[PDB]
Amino acid sequence: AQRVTYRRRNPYNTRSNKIKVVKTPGGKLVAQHVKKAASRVKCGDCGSALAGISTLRPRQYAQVSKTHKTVQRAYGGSRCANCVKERIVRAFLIEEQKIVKRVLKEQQDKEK
Amino acid sequence: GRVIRNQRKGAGSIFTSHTRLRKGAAKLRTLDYAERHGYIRGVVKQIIHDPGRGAPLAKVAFRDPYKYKLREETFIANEGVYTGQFIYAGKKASLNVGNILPLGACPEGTIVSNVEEKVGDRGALGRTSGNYVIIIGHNPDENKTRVKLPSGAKKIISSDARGVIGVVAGGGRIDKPLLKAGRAFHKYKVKRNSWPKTRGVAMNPVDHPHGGGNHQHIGKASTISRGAVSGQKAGLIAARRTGLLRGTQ
RNA sequence: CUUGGAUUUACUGAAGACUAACUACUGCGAAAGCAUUUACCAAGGACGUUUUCAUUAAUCAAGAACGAAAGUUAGGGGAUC
RNA sequence: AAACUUUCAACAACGGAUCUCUUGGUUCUCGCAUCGAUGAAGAACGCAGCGAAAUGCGAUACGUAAUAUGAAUUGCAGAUAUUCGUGAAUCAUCGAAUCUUUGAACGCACAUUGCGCCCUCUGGUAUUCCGGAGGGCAUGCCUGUUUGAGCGUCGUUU
RNA sequence: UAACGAGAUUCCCACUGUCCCUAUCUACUAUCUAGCGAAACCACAGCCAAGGGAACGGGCUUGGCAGAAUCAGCGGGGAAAG
RNA sequence: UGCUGUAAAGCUGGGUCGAACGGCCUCUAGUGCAGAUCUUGGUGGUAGUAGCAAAUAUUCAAAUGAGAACUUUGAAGACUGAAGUGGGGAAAGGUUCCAUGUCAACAGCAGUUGGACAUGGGUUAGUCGAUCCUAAGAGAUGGGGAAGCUCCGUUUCAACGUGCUUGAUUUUUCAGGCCAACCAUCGAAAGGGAAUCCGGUUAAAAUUCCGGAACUUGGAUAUGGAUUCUUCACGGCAACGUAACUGAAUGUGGAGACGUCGGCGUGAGCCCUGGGAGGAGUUAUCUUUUCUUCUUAACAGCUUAUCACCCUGGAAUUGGUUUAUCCGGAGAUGGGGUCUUAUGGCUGGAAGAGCGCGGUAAUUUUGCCGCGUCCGGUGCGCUUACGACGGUCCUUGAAAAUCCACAGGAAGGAAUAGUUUUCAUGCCAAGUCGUACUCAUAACCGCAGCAGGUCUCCAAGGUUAACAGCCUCUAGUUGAUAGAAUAAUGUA
RNA sequence: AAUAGGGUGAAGCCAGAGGAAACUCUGGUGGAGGCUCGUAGCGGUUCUGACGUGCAAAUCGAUCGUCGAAUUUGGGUAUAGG
RNA sequence: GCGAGAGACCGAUAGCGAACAAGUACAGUGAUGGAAAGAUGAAAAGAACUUUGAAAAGAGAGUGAAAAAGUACGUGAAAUUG
Ligand SMILES: [Mg+2]
Ligand SMILES: [Mg+2]
Ligand SMILES: [Mg+2]
Ligand SMILES: [Mg+2]
Ligand SMILES: [Mg+2]
Ligand SMILES: [Mg+2]
Ligand SMILES: [Mg+2]
Ligand SMILES: [Mg+2]
Ligand SMILES: [Mg+2]
Ligand SMILES: [Mg+2]
Ligand SMILES: [Mg+2]
Ligand SMILES: [Mg+2]
Ligand SMILES: [Mg+2]
Ligand SMILES: [Mg+2]
Ligand SMILES: [Mg+2]
Ligand SMILES: [Mg+2]
Ligand SMILES: [Mg+2]
Ligand SMILES: [Mg+2]
Ligand SMILES: [Mg+2]
Ligand SMILES: [Mg+2]
Ligand SMILES: [Mg+2]
Ligand SMILES: [Mg+2]
Ligand SMILES: [Mg+2]
Ligand SMILES: [Mg+2]
Ligand SMILES: [Mg+2]
Ligand SMILES: [Mg+2]
Ligand SMILES: [Mg+2]
Ligand SMILES: [Mg+2]
Ligand SMILES: [Mg+2]
Ligand SMILES: [Mg+2]
Ligand SMILES: [Mg+2]
Ligand SMILES: [Mg+2]
Ligand SMILES: [Mg+2]
Ligand SMILES: [Mg+2]
Ligand SMILES: [Mg+2]
Ligand SMILES: [Mg+2]
Ligand SMILES: [Mg+2]
Ligand SMILES: [Mg+2]
Ligand SMILES: [Mg+2]
Ligand SMILES: [Mg+2]
Ligand SMILES: [Mg+2]
Ligand SMILES: [Mg+2]
Ligand SMILES: [Mg+2]
Ligand SMILES: [Mg+2]
Ligand SMILES: [Mg+2]
Ligand SMILES: [Mg+2]
Ligand SMILES: [Mg+2]
Ligand SMILES: [Mg+2]
Ligand SMILES: [Mg+2]
Ligand SMILES: [Mg+2]
Ligand SMILES: [Mg+2]
Ligand SMILES: [Mg+2]
Ligand SMILES: [Mg+2]
Ligand SMILES: [Mg+2]
Ligand SMILES: [Mg+2]
Ligand SMILES: [Mg+2]
Ligand SMILES: [Mg+2]
Ligand SMILES: [Mg+2]
Ligand SMILES: [Mg+2]
Ligand SMILES: [Mg+2]
Ligand SMILES: [Mg+2]
Ligand SMILES: [Mg+2]
Ligand SMILES: [Mg+2]
Ligand SMILES: [Mg+2]
Ligand SMILES: [Mg+2]
Ligand SMILES: [Mg+2]
Ligand SMILES: [Mg+2]
Ligand SMILES: [Mg+2]
Ligand SMILES: [Mg+2]
Ligand SMILES: [Mg+2]
Ligand SMILES: [Mg+2]
Ligand SMILES: [Mg+2]
Ligand SMILES: [Mg+2]
Ligand SMILES: [Mg+2]
Ligand SMILES: [Mg+2]
Ligand SMILES: [Mg+2]
Ligand SMILES: [Mg+2]
Ligand SMILES: [Mg+2]
Ligand SMILES: [Mg+2]
Ligand SMILES: [Mg+2]
Ligand SMILES: [Mg+2]
Ligand SMILES: [Mg+2]
Ligand SMILES: [Mg+2]
Ligand SMILES: [Mg+2]
Repeated sequence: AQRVTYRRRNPYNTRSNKIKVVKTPGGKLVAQHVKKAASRVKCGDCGSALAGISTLRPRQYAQVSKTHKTVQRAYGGSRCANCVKERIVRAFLIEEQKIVKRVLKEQQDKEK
Repeated sequence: GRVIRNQRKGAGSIFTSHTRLRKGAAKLRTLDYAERHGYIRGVVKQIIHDPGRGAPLAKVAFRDPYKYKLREETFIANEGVYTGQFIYAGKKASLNVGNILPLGACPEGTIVSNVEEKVGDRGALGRTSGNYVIIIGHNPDENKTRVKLPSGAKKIISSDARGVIGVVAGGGRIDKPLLKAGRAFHKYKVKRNSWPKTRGVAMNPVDHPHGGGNHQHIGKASTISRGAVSGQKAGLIAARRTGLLRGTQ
């Protein structure tokens, strides 16, 4: 079987010196240098991978259209759907109770 | 003779602490207007392991009272503190586990941790896992509080000094044997270069005051004066007594 | 142990134990045992019953729970004996 | 008796003593006062028609100008080189210049020929981007200029 | 004191050239040739016996003797060398 | 050759030689050698002696040449045997690389050969590195020590921006609006990080040249599309979808960005294998046989997934489910969908290339022509990448540059027309330095062409548990002074 | 950055059997450990082997220790002569 | 340092380490360490030419006052050698 060599001066099996073995149209087995695998964009609240967003190495996000990097919703490319849903309900319910605690306080500011 | 291993540590070449993996200095907030007059509320975001520390640390996010910004504090996690808990710090904070209160605002018998020796030093006493400070009493006329430290010492602190209600998490760590030299190796791999220890009696007279002899033996009393000099203080320094501790102290 | 103030005296404080007198030919618990107040938790005998079920019971090799004091292991306390 | 060994002589070797030289050294005396931010001493790299070194020099590179002098240089070659002359050769003299990358070494950095910013001109359809040319941007301190700060403080007006 | 040990020791089984008691075989040397070619060491040198002697001589004294040039081995001596 | 003197020595004949030198009276001293394990230089005996014995192994012929054990070519015999005696690199060397010539010295024999000697030639980048970032750390400044060389300190008891963003102004003046926690600098050719592949080409260079096909960053900029009269788009219950589809200060997050082990799953390359179309070998006999070619890069489009998520529904007779027992009224099973595109598939790239055959051209620079290059299968296989999981720790396994999204709502926006370069297409540019070769039983370090030492990548068949040992294919070597014998004593 | 192939078989989990209970037994599964045999690697026990004017100012051969962690190792960095 | 004049000084193992392409070659990671090495002849007139040899060389010849001066260069001792 044919054996391959690195294509660069780095001779060490480091994280940035990973290779694949690819057969060329010349009928040759050569080494192909593999870029580091991209990590998924994750939610800032729960830490889970966000759906609908491309998995790219950070500089590659600058050269891609906006639909790949976001979701059409509040906090689209930043928070997941369930964490946005919990924010909305929490914001509404807590602010509703703020009014209740205010009118109740005014009830004790005129009789006690 | 030679400079002994005691004295080489002060230069701190290979005897500095290994601090790459540490998660920040555990401190209370800077004492500000909100804590002096009312309370401020933060939320626990993380409870994390700090390498070299038995106690877990808590990451608590507060709002900045003066500019639009979030402030992340590194507290020592008290046992029972959970992620998403609201932490209240100040004079008007309530007596709940994890809240930071001035010492005068805590009744006698309150178990408190990460207590300030001085007002605003952000925590000195009772910071290791399983340890705490007991509030003995108050002296409101002099604005002083009596506390009991983990060593059993009684201390008088300003009533404005702060502490965190509860016991430091991670207690009971010492109950389990290490069982292995490798376990101590991994323990000190992220603390400092103090392990393993060669016995001075097993060295030569250049290396140690205990070295030398046709048998391994100290040769003179191993209780050393407090007024002895560097290179002599090897053994039991200023030992009031020696031998097996029998009865109460 | 004490003229370096002992013992004694008053006030104040801290520690651990222990619950006097009331306390008995009295009570409770399977036994060992159990004695300051209050709260909580789950038990129990007796009594009362024109309630209910109907033999489900008695004693029990094997096998289990508890078991004063002393004693052992590891922490904490260690006043008194 | 040969051979061999040893001794001696002649000639030849090996080796570089001896002799004789000497643009070097050493010591003494006499005279003089002249390094550098106007960038020194030192370093690196280059430069000749044909050179590796030494010597000289710096992209004007074994040298340019000037003054003097007066026919060479030379190992070879060769003038769009020269001879009763602005004229061969010449660190003869020397007063004008050139003087790479550096170095106290100065935009920042330097195990990198790494990275800026400002001004003028210029090329690319450009106040902004890319290229080129030239000129600049270190620190301490002194004098002065300008712009400021402080209820340190003077005057005045509510 | 179970387990562990290139730690020290004794015994037993197995095993064997450790031995009785040695023999045989192979390759590479050594050996001879062509080419190449050091070093240690060196007062002068180089046969013994006795004597005396710095009390253990190659040399001196008295004897034995003694015949060119040499090769492979060898480890008694050179109170061999370092 | 002799003479004189007890002697130290003096004089003289002959030979050699080529430029200075002596006697006597005095002066002066760095003034006399056999030794010092003396110093420096030179030369012997030893001695043509010890020796030139590890790494299986060489042989025949031709060519060349004065000369061949050793050079070249051919034939053979062997070995390394993929954890190599193969193919590359890091450090280190520095021209050892290649061609031509060449043998005085060196290559402990030799030499026609060479890493020797001489003359020339040779290293091509926007995409590979450096350059940039920060790591442990190093270290200016403001200060504080110290007689001082300098020491401490790294934002520190400091009035610390050579600040930006706009509307501009052409009045080359400005008007302001925001901030200034932190932030000198150096520190990785194995960490982080913008972007390139295939085929061909040299005596020697190639991810650099040639041909073709791409990509990123920075800048400029027009057209098309998109959007607006409900000004800054629509669709989907939803997960979310799309060619686009305003968004300042400030803020919040994400990526960068992370241990180790275990089994499992998927892919890729390799191994194995069937048919067919070619070529080679064996053929006394047998063998529809043995070996071999049948390939497809970066990049573009569409499609493709475990996990996760959404809608429906409401579960004990508990069900689903992994090799590994975890999940479900905090909503399982069932039904239907959404997403990441790792990875594969199809197509373009692209057959025009490469490969395998056949037929012809010719001193001939170099070819020209035709045919084929297709369809499968298999797995506790090997290596490697990824995935979903599980175990483990008094151990929990970097940072920064940089990029993006979101929150916020400043400011500016249409109708006879307005906006945007996160949609498509088009235009310009990408500097500097490294790049040859060795990487080792001869290119590094051990005084040397030294059995030592010196970091790492790829890895075929058989046997086997095995990447062991043993044999073999590709590739590479056949290098180590040789000849003749075969005593003793050795060494193995 | 590197570390063949085996053995043993810890928790956890599944099933069956026995028991009044407290609980016990069996078969699997699983894949723990500064566990173990043993390569590479790292080391250096013995022959008191070779060599000992060496291949070598520490090597060569066999034998041996260890071989998934207190492991091995490149580069960067820190510590400097009482 | 610059510029001069001198000596009962040394005469190439001496005198400065260096009379010469000497602080050179070379060593060492580094601080540093640190040589050896002058002489043909007045003049290259540095041996044309012939011959043997693969060549280096040799033998004739030639130049020179001398080749008993041939760059392995004045003289040319001793050890050592034919
Ligand atoms: Mg999207
Ligand atoms: Mg200890
Ligand atoms: Mg110890
Ligand atoms: Mg000792
Ligand atoms: Mg001492
Ligand atoms: Mg003492
Ligand atoms: Mg002692
Ligand atoms: Mg002892
Ligand atoms: Mg009672
Ligand atoms: Mg009773
Ligand atoms: Mg019984
Ligand atoms: Mg008891
Ligand atoms: Mg106790
Ligand atoms: Mg007691
Ligand atoms: Mg002389
Ligand atoms: Mg650098
Ligand atoms: Mg034992
Ligand atoms: Mg043992
Ligand atoms: Mg051991
Ligand atoms: Mg012999
Ligand atoms: Mg005698
Ligand atoms: Mg005798
Ligand atoms: Mg003798
Ligand atoms: Mg005689
Ligand atoms: Mg002998
Ligand atoms: Mg012998
Ligand atoms: Mg004469
Ligand atoms: Mg004469
Ligand atoms: Mg003369
Ligand atoms: Mg005279
Ligand atoms: Mg003398
Ligand atoms: Mg002498
Ligand atoms: Mg000598
Ligand atoms: Mg000799
Ligand atoms: Mg011999
Ligand atoms: Mg030998
Ligand atoms: Mg051949
Ligand atoms: Mg083989
Ligand atoms: Mg070559
Ligand atoms: Mg030779
Ligand atoms: Mg020869
Ligand atoms: Mg050469
Ligand atoms: Mg790159
Ligand atoms: Mg750059
Ligand atoms: Mg730092
Ligand atoms: Mg200063
Ligand atoms: Mg840097
Ligand atoms: Mg880098
Ligand atoms: Mg990293
Ligand atoms: Mg890198
Ligand atoms: Mg190519
Ligand atoms: Mg090449
Ligand atoms: Mg191209
Ligand atoms: Mg662009
Ligand atoms: Mg649309
Ligand atoms: Mg894990
Ligand atoms: Mg894995
Ligand atoms: Mg690519
Ligand atoms: Mg295609
Ligand atoms: Mg497969
Ligand atoms: Mg691997
Ligand atoms: Mg675009
Ligand atoms: Mg190359
Ligand atoms: Mg070697
Ligand atoms: Mg050396
Ligand atoms: Mg492999
Ligand atoms: Mg093998
Ligand atoms: Mg040999
Ligand atoms: Mg032989
Ligand atoms: Mg294993
Ligand atoms: Mg060994
Ligand atoms: Mg030995
Ligand atoms: Mg020997
Ligand atoms: Mg072994
Ligand atoms: Mg290191
Ligand atoms: Mg003189
Ligand atoms: Mg001299
Ligand atoms: Mg000298
Ligand atoms: Mg001479
Ligand atoms: Mg001839
Ligand atoms: Mg003469
Ligand atoms: Mg002469
Ligand atoms: Mg002569
Ligand atoms: Mg003689």
